[PDB]
Amino acid sequence: LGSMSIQKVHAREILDSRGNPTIEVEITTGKGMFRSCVPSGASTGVHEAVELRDGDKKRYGGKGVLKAVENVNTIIGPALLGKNVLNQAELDEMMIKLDGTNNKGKLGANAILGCSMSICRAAAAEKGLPLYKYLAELTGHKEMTMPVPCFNVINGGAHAGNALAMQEFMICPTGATNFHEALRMAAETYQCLKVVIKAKYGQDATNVGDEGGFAPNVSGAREALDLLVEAIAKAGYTGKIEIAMDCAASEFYNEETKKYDLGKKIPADKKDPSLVKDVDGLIAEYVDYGKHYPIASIEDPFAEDDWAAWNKFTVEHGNFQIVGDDLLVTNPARVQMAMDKNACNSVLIKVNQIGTLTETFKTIKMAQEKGWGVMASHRSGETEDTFIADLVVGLNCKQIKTGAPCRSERLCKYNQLMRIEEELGNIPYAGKNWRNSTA
Amino acid sequence: GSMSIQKVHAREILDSRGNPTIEVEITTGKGMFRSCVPSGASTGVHEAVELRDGDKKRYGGKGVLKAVENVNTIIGPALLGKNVLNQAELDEMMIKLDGTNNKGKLGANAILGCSMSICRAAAAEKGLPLYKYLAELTGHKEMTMPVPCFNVINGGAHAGNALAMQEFMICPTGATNFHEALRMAAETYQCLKVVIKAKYGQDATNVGDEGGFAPNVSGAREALDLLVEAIAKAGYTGKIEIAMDCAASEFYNEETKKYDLGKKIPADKKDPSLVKDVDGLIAEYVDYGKHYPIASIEDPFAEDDWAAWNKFTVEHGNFQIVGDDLLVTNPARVQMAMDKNACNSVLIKVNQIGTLTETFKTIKMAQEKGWGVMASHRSGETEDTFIADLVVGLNCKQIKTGAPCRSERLCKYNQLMRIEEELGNIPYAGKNWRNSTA
Ligand SMILES: O=C(O)[C@@H](CO)OP(=O)(O)O
Ligand SMILES: O=C(O)[C@@H](CO)OP(=O)(O)O
Ligand SMILES: [Mg+2]
Ligand SMILES: [Mg+2]
Repeated sequence: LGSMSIQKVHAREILDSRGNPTIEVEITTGKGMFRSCVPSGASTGVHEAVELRDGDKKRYGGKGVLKAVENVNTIIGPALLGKNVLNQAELDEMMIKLDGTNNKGKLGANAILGCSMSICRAAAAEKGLPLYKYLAELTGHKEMTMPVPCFNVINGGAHAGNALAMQEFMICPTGATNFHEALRMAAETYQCLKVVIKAKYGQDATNVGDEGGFAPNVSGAREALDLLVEAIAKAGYTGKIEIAMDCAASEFYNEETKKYDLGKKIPADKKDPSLVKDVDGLIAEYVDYGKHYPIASIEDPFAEDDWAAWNKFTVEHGNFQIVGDDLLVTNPARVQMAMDKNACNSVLIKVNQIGTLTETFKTIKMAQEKGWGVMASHRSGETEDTFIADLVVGLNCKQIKTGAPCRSERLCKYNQLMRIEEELGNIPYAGKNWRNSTA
Repeated sequence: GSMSIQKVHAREILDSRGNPTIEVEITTGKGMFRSCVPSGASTGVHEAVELRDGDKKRYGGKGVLKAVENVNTIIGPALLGKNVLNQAELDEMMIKLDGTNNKGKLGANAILGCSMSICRAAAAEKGLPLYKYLAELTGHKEMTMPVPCFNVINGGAHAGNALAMQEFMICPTGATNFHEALRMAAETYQCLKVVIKAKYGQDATNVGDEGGFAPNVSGAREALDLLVEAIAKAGYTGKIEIAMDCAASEFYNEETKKYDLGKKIPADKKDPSLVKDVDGLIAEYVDYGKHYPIASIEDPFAEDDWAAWNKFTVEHGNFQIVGDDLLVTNPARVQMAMDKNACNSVLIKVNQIGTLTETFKTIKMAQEKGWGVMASHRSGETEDTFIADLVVGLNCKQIKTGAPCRSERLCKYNQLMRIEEELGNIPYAGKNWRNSTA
């Protein structure tokens, strides 16, 4: 019983970037108090660990987290008092067993994750290390790299009234030489995009979505991609910025007919029937985009359980980074399935989707051992917490998507990444290297 | 000793709009204290000016590498070894080091970052939370949780709609504590979002710089109707009031002395009565007030239309009339308003003056006159929560720091909740906005 021992655990309800309640957890040791805030997704894969919400329709539209907070204060916290914060896997497993359900739906994945993260922060202080460095040592990473940031810039799918099927288009400065330059390139390109959008779609078209990007009324993906090429060109960075696409294809998939409708939002009398695609037709569409635009990466190109489609795309078009999101939900068992089936070559990491840091590390290890890409990710409902910045560096993931360069729940991560780079001095930048290893 | 400045270091970060700003770290025996500075003006006639690089090829000329260099190589060395507890002495030292009235040599941004981090280091030296240290420093024996006022609808230069005014805010003056105030506003905002989607479409729920919506309304009445509807849907009629920021300088014609409430309306669709003289404008404001629960009006007239401000304040002595552009957090402008009886409330934007010491003085002047005092965000904010501790410790009783949306806004509201939780019994301002010396 010493400085490393938990003396106090306390949670409270705060508001996330969308203005909905979420939880923050504070853990106190001899090194001080350590705070973590938990994010939350606007739309969530059917397989995620589950956040506990109050369901009281008279309070915050039923989205309160008083129950999760009490769970921390009167259940998890009491069980953590006196324990050693250095024992990350032991404490995470203890909370998993308290809950007793595979989806963490009893105590709430949000309650558990908040404790998991603050335990980790307290431990880094105990070792006298910055968080990213503690994360590296905890996970056996002898090398660290600044990740390529991918910035949401144009929205579609369920997030916009435009005709655009895909959920988002991102810009990724793979050609930058360091992180502060990468951020500057994206910020400049984002401002050029804002100008182009204002001129073409009007002032109000530059108001922003949840993640800081724009939702102009484009006719489809080609018009959206043209806008990105135009902005990158105005910024002067052609050939140094690439494009990532998140299709979120489950959103426009018809399980019964096996069809993907790229015109779901288009009025019948204006709807090209060619927009309703079978897998081969959807594949050809993606390949066409790839031929005409610098698209490096495609996330959720097919529905969350269309394994055959994922496999075909992966072995027949492996030149793309192919990212499982809704497919994998940061869940090691899903990752194992995807590896056996050879269904993708990259995984998105959303910590709150699995609910503990220990399980997150395992997901990342599996991916890195296979040489898959690993992209740390924000949620639509973010907070002023910067944890994932340290996580992406410490675990050497090499990619992060955490928002447009707009809205501070996004900038706070990018600012932290710049600090980490400044502090390290001679840390390399990932550039066009996305595939991971366990080194 | 642990009070002595051992290290001063600044770097360039991005603000909530994606533009560069500065953050400053000061290290003492108590640890490292970081402050982020919100973005402000680099030009203008009365306010302190931030320093920008003006390199067109970098961040569109908006870099702050020069301000950063000023902190690291000029202000920092002048601070080394100094006692953080001496706020006024250090602020005055920096003011003299810059040597210009508007801090334009070193930059108000460079100076303020230092001022704030000195203050945080001092609070730690005294073993106090920031808000409490601030109260002690400024002689406030009583603290109050402020009424938060939240941006909800945008007009003027911030929207393509016909709405003349820059923004409407909602203010939960009928809440009983701060946690409840925030919830009321969050619920109302979500209700408004639903209403706007139904009436104007999904894309009309995308948000502006401060988290509010820009629905294509025809004018003030349509906007006010949406707010009253949202408030009723949330179930808080009579407990939420409306603040109107006209930013009237935006639609003032200096040659004709007219205020055009239809600047954005095409000539052939335009009601001719929309172009008003001062009396006509006053009449319009009075009419909104008769039909809607409007509790305050910010910049109702142009930034130098003293006669109009005085006329309005005299004819409505009891009603909150807030100076923003009129005053720019500037003690000399505040004094002029007091001499002319031009208004009865002041916005406080710390970066518009540049040091905490001068900020304390502007607030003190207003409190001695029984004026309203409203701590305010900037359009380009950061993840820094300083103004939350500031508004509580200085007993200002009002704060406007965004819609309940975008974390550069929520981080302040979240911090305000923490302060209330920590204090326990602290009163909520409610309908009491006029400050006092108590
Ligand atoms: O959908 C996504 O990929 C991400 C944000 O880019 O998260 P979310 O689930 O919360 O929307
Ligand atoms: O326009 C304004 O009146 C205010 C509102 O926050 O500030 P700024 O200059 O930051 O825009
Ligand atoms: Mg996705
Ligand atoms: Mg204003």
